[PDB]
Amino acid sequence: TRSSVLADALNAINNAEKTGKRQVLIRPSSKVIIKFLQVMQKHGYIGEFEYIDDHRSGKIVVQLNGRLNKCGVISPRFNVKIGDIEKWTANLLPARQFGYVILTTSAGIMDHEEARRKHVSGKILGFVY
Amino acid sequence: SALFFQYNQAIKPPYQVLIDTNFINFSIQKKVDIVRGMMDCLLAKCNPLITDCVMAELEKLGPKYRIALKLARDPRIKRLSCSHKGTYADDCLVHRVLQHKCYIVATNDAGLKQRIRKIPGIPLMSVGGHAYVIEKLPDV
Amino acid sequence: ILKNKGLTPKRNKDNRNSRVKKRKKYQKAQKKLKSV
Amino acid sequence: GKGKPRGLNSARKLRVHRRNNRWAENNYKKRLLGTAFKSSPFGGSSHAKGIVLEKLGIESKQPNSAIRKCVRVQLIKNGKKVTAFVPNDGCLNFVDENDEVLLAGFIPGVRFKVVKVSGVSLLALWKEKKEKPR
Amino acid sequence: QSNKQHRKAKEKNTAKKKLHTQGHNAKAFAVAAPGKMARTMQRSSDVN
Amino acid sequence: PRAPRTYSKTYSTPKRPYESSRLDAELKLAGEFGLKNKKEIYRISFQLSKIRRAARDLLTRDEKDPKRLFEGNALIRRLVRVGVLSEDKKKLDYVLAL
RNA sequence: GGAUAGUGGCCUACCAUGGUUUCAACGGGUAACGGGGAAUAAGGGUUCGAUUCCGGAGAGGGAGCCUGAGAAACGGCUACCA
RNA sequence: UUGUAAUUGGAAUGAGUACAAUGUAAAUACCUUAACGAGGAACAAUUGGAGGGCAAGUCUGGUGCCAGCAGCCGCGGUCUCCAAUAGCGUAUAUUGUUGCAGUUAAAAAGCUCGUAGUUGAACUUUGGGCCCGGUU
RNA sequence: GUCGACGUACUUCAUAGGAUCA
Ligand SMILES: [Mg+2]
Ligand SMILES: [Mg+2]
Ligand SMILES: [Mg+2]
Ligand SMILES: [Mg+2]
Ligand SMILES: [Mg+2]
Ligand SMILES: [Mg+2]
Ligand SMILES: [Mg+2]
Ligand SMILES: [Mg+2]
Ligand SMILES: [Mg+2]
Ligand SMILES: [Mg+2]
Ligand SMILES: [Mg+2]
Ligand SMILES: [Mg+2]
Ligand SMILES: [Zn+2]
Repeated sequence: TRSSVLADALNAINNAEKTGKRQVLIRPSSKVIIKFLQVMQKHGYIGEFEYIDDHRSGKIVVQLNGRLNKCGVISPRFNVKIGDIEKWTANLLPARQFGYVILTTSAGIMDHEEARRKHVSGKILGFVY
Repeated sequence: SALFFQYNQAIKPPYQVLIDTNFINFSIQKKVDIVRGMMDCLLAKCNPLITDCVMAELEKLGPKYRIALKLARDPRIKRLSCSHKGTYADDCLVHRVLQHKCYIVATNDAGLKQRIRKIPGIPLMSVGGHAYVIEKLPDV
Repeated sequence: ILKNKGLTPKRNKDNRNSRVKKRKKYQKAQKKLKSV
Repeated sequence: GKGKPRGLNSARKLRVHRRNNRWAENNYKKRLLGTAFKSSPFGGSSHAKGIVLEKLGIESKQPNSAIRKCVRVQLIKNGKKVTAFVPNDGCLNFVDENDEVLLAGFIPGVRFKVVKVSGVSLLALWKEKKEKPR
Repeated sequence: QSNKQHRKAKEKNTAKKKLHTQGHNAKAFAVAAPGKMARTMQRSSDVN
Repeated sequence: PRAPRTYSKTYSTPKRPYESSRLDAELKLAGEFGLKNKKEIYRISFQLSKIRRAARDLLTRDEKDPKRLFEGNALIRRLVRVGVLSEDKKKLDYVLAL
């Protein structure tokens, strides 16, 4: 049974990038998925994406430009303190400034650098690099 | 003149270290930063150096090794020119150390390590376990 | 009987002070470098 | 799934599963059950006392042979008979029948060497710094 | 012709099953700090 | 009973004492400076390792950090005072170059 | 209600049948006094802590007391066990 | 221009001894200091390891004169190097949360149901227009 | 009783492959 829709979306995006497809279909959609994709969009790893409404959970179509090396979800969503962020960046990213660790903090879903600037913390959703 | 028996009395901080092609793979595999990992291992500023042979060697690798190619082109990593036709990096790396005794060799190939070992006064850096290790460097 | 040193090997006087021993070793090493 | 629970509230299952499995190690099992000294040559001690029964290689023609340096000793703790080495035949003169000898870990099959005889170090005797009390 | 060997299913007791083959459950009777037991046991043996 | 008095070891054995290059380096050092034994060289190496580890840890801290500023300034002042570090090289990077 | 400096099944009389437990009770083992701390480790961890400070308990083993603000005291007392 | 000195010159000093003073409750010691205190500076540094060579000598074996073991012992007669260094040697002891593996060489239960336990689709204020004061 | 099963502790057998040269 479906446990994490975000995991399914990120896996579909990774597979589509691997195969060289220029665009991918993600089903079902969600607010968390849309915010994650918006973070990736802000950092340029993905292009334009369009949400299709069918009176159900919904669907998404994402344009891919081939700039994405990897995107993943960290399940379970561990509670991350401000001190503990650097540990996660060391563990998940191939280098220090290569990629981003995305957190759902009390101020929204954001990359770890924005979290450090805003001095917030929360749970960890995944990473993109 | 730079060598006292087997002790090199010229290599002093900050160190100039040649990056081998395979060194980047295991640096990525072990999630070890190039610039800081060398800083931790030696407790000194390190100037990584990438030659044309290794750089051409990386580009031939393919799309799979794009990350290594991106790291190799980081602005902090200086580039070393080559005045030789052959593109084999191992032969190039052995050549440079023979000419001038100031370079650390960062690599993980068993074969290249043995050839450098026969040359006296060449510190030989490698990545193993969780971080970098330096073998023939008394100042450590 | 007093010291009771027993049977011990013959040891060069240079062993009594390490500083002198290392001084001699280093100067000998320099003379060897001049040949290398 | 890697075959392990990953839920955030699954600490108990991870703890209990780990505790049951640590007993698979032989190092852990020996360490907890206090059976790590069964394999030890002296049964947990670093040195053992023994009684010199006979000098087996006393008669061997070739001097300073490996056989010449062996002495058959009876372990006092359990009475089992074992073989022990002597540093050299010169030391073998000091050792004679029916003395207490302190053995330590070391011709294959000989795993013990004599370090003291009659409460005095062999090396002290060999260096002419002490006399064997009788 | 050399047929391939059939690796037999284990009938020798597993490490977790050996602990119950004796009269009692060997796991229950264990010390709290085995590190102290090893250090104390060795010193006592030398004195004995 | 009276309160304990602190003590500490001023030297440590190197990771691999038997490296031939290391042996030659110690020989050269002892001969040049007339050192009595390898203990003195190990002592100076231990002090230098401590200093450089402190400098590296401070460097890991973000610039303008009050701890970095205060401790780095104190360390550089000490090194300059003893004469190891020159006046013009008053930065933590040159502390790692000692 | 009694007793205690005092709350309280702490004990007594009469009443109900309750209380804990697979989120591990109860029973067993402990070379189990607890902590501040020590070592190792890159990090997670693993082990050690009778032992300079804090707190607890004991004065050969059980039991019971006088005095006193304070003791179930033991360099105080009484009995029993050795 | 290298190595070796029971060769040789006169300068230095504390280990120790000791007037004294200081120290201390009184003492010892430390820090001071008259006078003594150095060539084998016998004012006699140690603990381990490696490698030799010597005989009218001893033992063992055999495709002659050799090889192995080894050699404090013979006819008379009463040695070198290496490591640490006021320290050195010997013996015993010293599982994956991050992150393990399960076709063919550890380990997937014969199968299904099922309680506890762990886990469990999406959705409910989003966006827009201004003002204020901060850093770089 | 040179007894059976189990537990424990050990011992042992399975290492060469390619290239060149004679
Ligand atoms: Mg999967
Ligand atoms: Mg009642
Ligand atoms: Mg304890
Ligand atoms: Mg107890
Ligand atoms: Mg305690
Ligand atoms: Mg009491
Ligand atoms: Mg008593
Ligand atoms: Mg009492
Ligand atoms: Mg008493
Ligand atoms: Mg008392
Ligand atoms: Mg259920
Ligand atoms: Mg949900
Ligand atoms: Zn080149």
